[PDB]
Amino acid sequence: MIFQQLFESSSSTYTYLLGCPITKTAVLIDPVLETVERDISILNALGLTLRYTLETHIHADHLSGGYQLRQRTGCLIALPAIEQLPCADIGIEEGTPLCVGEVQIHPLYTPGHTSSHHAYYVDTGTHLMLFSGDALLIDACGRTDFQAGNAGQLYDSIQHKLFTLPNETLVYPGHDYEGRFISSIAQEKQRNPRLSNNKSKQAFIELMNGLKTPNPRKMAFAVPSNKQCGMCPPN
Amino acid sequence: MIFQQLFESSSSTYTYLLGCPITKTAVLIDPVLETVERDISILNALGLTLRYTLETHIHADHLSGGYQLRQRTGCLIALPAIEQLPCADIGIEEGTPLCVGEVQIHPLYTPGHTSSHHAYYVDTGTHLMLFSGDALLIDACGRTDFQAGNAGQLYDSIQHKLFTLPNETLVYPGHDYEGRFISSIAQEKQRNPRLSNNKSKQAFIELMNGLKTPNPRKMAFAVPSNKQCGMCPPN
Ligand SMILES: [Fe+3]
Ligand SMILES: [Fe+3]
Repeated sequence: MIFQQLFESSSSTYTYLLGCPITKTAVLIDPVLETVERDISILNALGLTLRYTLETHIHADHLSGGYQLRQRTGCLIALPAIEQLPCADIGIEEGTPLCVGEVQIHPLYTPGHTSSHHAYYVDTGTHLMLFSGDALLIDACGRTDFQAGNAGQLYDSIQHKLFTLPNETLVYPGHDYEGRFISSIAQEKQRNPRLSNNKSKQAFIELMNGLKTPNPRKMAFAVPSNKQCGMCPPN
Repeated sequence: MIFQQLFESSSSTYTYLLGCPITKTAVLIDPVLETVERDISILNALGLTLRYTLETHIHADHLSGGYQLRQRTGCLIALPAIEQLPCADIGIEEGTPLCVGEVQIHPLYTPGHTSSHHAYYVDTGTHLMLFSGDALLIDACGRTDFQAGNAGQLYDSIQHKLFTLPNETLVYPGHDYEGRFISSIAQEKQRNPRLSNNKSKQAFIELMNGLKTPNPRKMAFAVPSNKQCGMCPPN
């Protein structure tokens, strides 16, 4: 399977390109507006046709490239069904794969950063690849102080959906602010400072309430724009 | 491919189990004497026959489990041909793969931690997996203060053989002391404090000469025992 991990420096977002060599089709996971041209150039170099874009959640920190990408390529936009967004073409749910050629992408419902957040995993035959979005991050996790942030729920999602995955599962996060690209489930259970040493839910909730971070400066218009699949506002 | 990453806490070594699901045969990379029982129980639980043990180098910090494993399974011991060790069955060299069923293991000569150090890589179809031994480590690299320690040579080895692999290449290290399990070539180029920022060779050597770390406890008898494939001394 073709695989590329792409970084967007303004928002520190990872976009994941997955491609099927047999059918020459591809899906972009969490594409960013700022790097629409870069993603199209890479797809053209590899001779892949963009068949789906795929969001893990409704981002507050950047605008989704999905609207632009669908204009320029005619791909279908896929994102969580529970959001009931008219502009989306495909509604993702746990239990129903998204098939890009011979690649199967399995959603996992992981709320708590947002209420409709999904992670995705792919079996390569040797590794499970976990695109964990903002649910589990490398040595951290998604912030829970947004409106629909729910730390107790995020803890459940990580414990039940992600830490029940085998030790060698690769963790590909939605963001990183420190130059890290990859982890594994065993590594996060061993040393993630927010979840290691069988930290209890109560201790996790207190830890996550004790974080004080400036909100993403885009938050005002990114969330409504991303509810429109990345379509800019008139303002 | 069956893949497991196994930790041995006393020396902080990673042993890697690779298995062919079709022929039911396996290899262990850097098996440790203290965990021979564990490795054999795991092999049996997976219904695998151990065909080869494979060392990255002559270890100074632990005794290889290769000798005992061969006694107990009848496997063959493979290690770098340049060491010319009579107890070994197979001489490893760059350019000649080690074949375990349908799994192909490719050596890369990467001296500088020792003069015979080899890394190994495997292609899963989606990832290149780099077993880097003590050449490249996560956010560090192997110590260069042993007798055949050669910092300038290690730098060449990492730059020419490892940093030229593709970005998404997985880095499975020989050791880790901070609970990390995995990295990528892109991550290490990006943020490894010893090698990032196009750090110069002279700067890398100055840094390595400034590190002061204690010698591994077992070093006096581990190196001579591993030249006998992990057979203990009488005394
Ligand atoms: Fe987010
Ligand atoms: Fe070593």
